[PDB]
Parts: sequence; structure tokens; C-alpha cells
Amino acid sequence: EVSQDLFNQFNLFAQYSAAAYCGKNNDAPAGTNITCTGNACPEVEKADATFLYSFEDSGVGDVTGFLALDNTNKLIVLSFRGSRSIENWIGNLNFDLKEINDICSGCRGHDGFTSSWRSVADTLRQKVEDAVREHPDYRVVFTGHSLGGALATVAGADLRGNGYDIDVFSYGAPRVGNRAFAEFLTVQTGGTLYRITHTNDIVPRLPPREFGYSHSSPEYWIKSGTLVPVTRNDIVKIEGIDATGGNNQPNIPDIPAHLWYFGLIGTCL
Amino acid sequence: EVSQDLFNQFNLFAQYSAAAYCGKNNDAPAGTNITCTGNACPEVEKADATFLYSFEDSGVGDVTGFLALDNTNKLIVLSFRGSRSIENWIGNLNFDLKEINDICSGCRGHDGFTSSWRSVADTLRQKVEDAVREHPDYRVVFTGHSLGGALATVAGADLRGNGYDIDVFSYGAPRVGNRAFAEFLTVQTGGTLYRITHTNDIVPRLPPREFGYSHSSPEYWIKSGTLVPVTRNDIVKIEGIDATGGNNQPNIPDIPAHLWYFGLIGTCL
Ligand SMILES: *[C@@H]1O[C@H](CO)[C@@H](O)[C@H](O)[C@H]1NC(C)=O
Ligand SMILES: *[C@@H]1O[C@H](CO)[C@@H](O)[C@H](O)[C@H]1NC(C)=O
Repeated sequence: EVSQDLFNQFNLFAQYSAAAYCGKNNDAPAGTNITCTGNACPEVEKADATFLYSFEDSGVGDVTGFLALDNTNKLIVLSFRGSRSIENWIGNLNFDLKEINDICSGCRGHDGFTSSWRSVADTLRQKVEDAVREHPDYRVVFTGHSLGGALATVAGADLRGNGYDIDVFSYGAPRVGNRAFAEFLTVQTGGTLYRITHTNDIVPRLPPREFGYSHSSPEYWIKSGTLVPVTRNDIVKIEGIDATGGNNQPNIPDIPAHLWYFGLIGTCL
Repeated sequence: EVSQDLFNQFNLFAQYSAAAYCGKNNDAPAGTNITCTGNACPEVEKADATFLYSFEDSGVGDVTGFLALDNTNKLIVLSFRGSRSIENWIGNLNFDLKEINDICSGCRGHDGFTSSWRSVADTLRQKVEDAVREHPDYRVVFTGHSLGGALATVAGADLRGNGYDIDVFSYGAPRVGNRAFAEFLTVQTGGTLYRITHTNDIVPRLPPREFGYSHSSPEYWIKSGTLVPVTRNDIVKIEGIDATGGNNQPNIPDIPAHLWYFGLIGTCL
């Protein structure tokens, strides 16, 4: 049972993550109001929120997402899309580590996640830092769902400690690297990671521990079912690197539990 | 407002309808339990419900669906699936009316729906008859979403007067014919038709009245939004053939609304 306030944040960032997919982003004018089809992001529409910068298919991993300004909640939000076809994406998921000491020493991250980030880091840090400058009081937040949540967790770890806090809200994210990296994500200051999971979501279960992956702590695990509305009492905080008892349990995972975090996500009606 | 009992019924056949898309029944042997992927039909799984006969791309209409026995609720249910790509189905939809006197007098119905039913009518009539025999105590219900709603509405109108009531629950069904058919279905005995629409769903708005089509009365209009749960208080009964101020408003219509009838329908997580 998280607080009402944290619940509201959870829900708002689920929707900014869903907006990565169901917005009418493509590349629409900077300064445009953010809206989603299919009632995907009503809390965001409600907010005085607008695009700062959209990207589609940037660099090495065709990274897709947007950078938003939200004057109602006083946020600068960097939201990364997951894949356009999650099932194929999962099927083809590579498990290779590559070194990332320039984030933290001893750290190995998922090779493709880190390479996709790496290849757009400069442009995006620049875009964030710009925005930080025009709104020094606003909270920087990176968010995303699935591969999106992955990217946002890497960028956040890479980009923290340069003056401004970076909070990360991630929705059903895969593991992003090795245990050293796990540990760093669990303690790193200058921003809290809120790693959100749903029931038996298949995505937070890849890559598996077996290929040398860990999950940061803590873990916010939604226990209400697919297509069931979430209340504060369906969310459970789970402590311990690689703790079991939220998403990380020995049962059959599900793709549909992946697509329901507070509402429909990773897909667009 | 509708009664709770009525609301329970509406919800249950919304799921039987949803099961026509997300059940695992392609060649499911007769007698299998009915189950769905993605929490699409929990009230159905919860009942002792099993298949009687599954069909797929049957006859001229490529009509798909199933006939089910439900011992808990004492039903025999014939469920027709809508189109596999509803957006296409929508823009490919012609407005051609055919005479259908062999169902009512001066009745004009949509050409494709009427034909598709017509070519599978005898096989299925047989199979409903068999179960009515085997379970004389059980209510016969025809149900469907979208296309499946138009089919079910047509079969019901076609197979009533033969000694067992047939009730029809349609979900976001299109218009099915001409003011005389709209009248036939308003008044016919041997059954009730429960014609359920959602907010500004587009399909109940097609074909247009401006191509000679009318809607049977009454209409149960769901006011609550897309991805919003429905309560008995969010359903309004709208009286009068082509009444307006339910789904029949001149505002701008929407496709996602079509995919949310009590829960997700017409697509499968
Ligand atoms: C965008 O929404 C803001 C308030 O959040 C509003 O003032 C503005 O007019 C809206 N723009 C359009 C084009 O609808
Ligand atoms: C099918 O459902 C019945 C009653 O609803 C149940 O008791 C039976 O075990 C089920 N069969 C399977 C394979 O689950």
C-alpha cells in the first residue's frame, strides 16, 4: 500500500509512458499539446503539457520517444517508447553484456540497450540540459514501458550527478545489466528509481538471472489483474536485489500482464 | 440506469462475445472448457461452460464463432465473432440493402450481413435445436460484437417463432436494414434484443440513415468512457427508433470506443 500521492505519480508516468506509443507524436511541432488516442493518457492531456523535442528512430537502436514540458506538474519528462511489436522484440531479445564503466566501474549492461542509448545520449542530454536551464525549478523524470523503461533506466543512471535529480519511473522493464549495475541503481543518489511491475509480466523476467542479470531494488509490484483497475492497496513494495515475491516468481509469465499498467500500455486502441 | 440483473447479463454476454475473438477454440474439440487469453472472459471461465460446436470462416460470409453450453447460468449461447481487422472492415463496408421478405414483410436488410447468415443458417439452426432439445430448461442466447452483433441480430430475427425464445445481446452492432426491419426488431415476440452501444462508437452509426437504414428500438447506451469500467448507473435506455442522444449524436465518432464494451472486446491482449 503506497501513498495516494505516489499512486498518482505512478499513474501519471504510466500514461507518459503509454503516450510514447499512442501519442500523435511522429514528429509534430515542438510546443504542441500532448494527446493520445484511445484514452491512453488522459492525465497527461489534462496537464498543461507539450512536446519540447520528439524523436523517432534515432541512431543505432532507432530510439523513439519525446521530451515534454509539463507546467501543471512542473516536470520535464523524457519518455521512451518500447518496441512496436513487443512479441517479436521479446523473441529476438539478445542477452549480451558489454562493459559500461563510464557509467559505473564493474558495470556491465545489456549490450543493445546501452548501445542504443549511447548513440543518442549526447543529443538528448543536450535537450534535457536545455530544458533544465529554462526551468531550473522543474523535476526531471525519465520514464518508459518495456524497452522504453530500459532505455529510461540506463539514460538515468548515465545522466545523473550533473546538477539535477533524475527520477525514473519504469513500467515492466527488462533487467538492464549485471549485478554491479543493479547495486548502483539501488543506491545512486540524485534521483529515485521507481521500478514498477505487474503480476506475471514476462518482460521484467528477461534477460534471466542465468545470463548474468540482476534487478535493482526496491520493486513496486501491482498485484491486481489484467484489465482490472489498480487501487493503492494493490501495490506492494519489494526490497532486495533480485528479491522474489513480486514479478520474480516461479510461474508462467504472461504477455498480457505486460500490457496493463494502470491502464493499457504498449498498445493502442 | 438499468437494473443490476440486466447489467449482470450485459456484462456476461459482452464476455461471451469477447470470447469469440480470444478463446483458444480454433479446432477445440466439442466438450472443452471455454477459456480466454488476456482476462477477456472471466465470468465465462467462472461458469461451467464448454463448447458445443466451434465454427470458423463458415460459408459465404466467412462467419466465425461458437455454440456453448453453460450449466451454471443455464444457457445455450451462440456467439459470432466480428471481423479480424475491424478498421479495414469498417472502410470496406458497402451500404447495399437487399429485400428480406422471408423474415418480415417489406423488410430491407444489409446485403452482406443478410447473405452471410443465410449461407450458414441451416447448419446452425440444427445445432441450436439439438441443444434446446437436450436442455429444454435453458435460455437460448445469441450474442456478438461488431459484425458478430449484426449476425446475431439477423439470426435471432430469422430463427424466432419456432418454439423457444431467443434472446439477442449485440455489442456495437452496425445498422442491419430499413425502417421496416427496425420496426420488425422493435416489436417481434419470441425474444428480446438487447442492442448495446458505447459512447460515440462508430459502428452503430453505420450504414448511415442517409442510405436508408434504421435502428431497432430500444438502445442501451453505455456513457462511461473507453477503458473506464461500466456500472449499472452508466447505462441509459434510449427509447424510439433512430432515437438520438444516445450513440446517435451528430458529434464526431471514434474507433477505440468500439473496442471497449464492459471490458476489452474485438481485440485480444
Ligand atoms: C492546449 O492545452 C492548453 C492547456 O493545457 C490550452 O491552453 C491550449 O489552448 C490547448 N491548445 C489547443 C490547440 O487545443
Ligand atoms: C472444466 O470445467 C469444469 C467445471 O466448470 C471443471 O471442474 C473441470 O475441471 C475443467 N476442466 C479443465 C481441463 O480445467
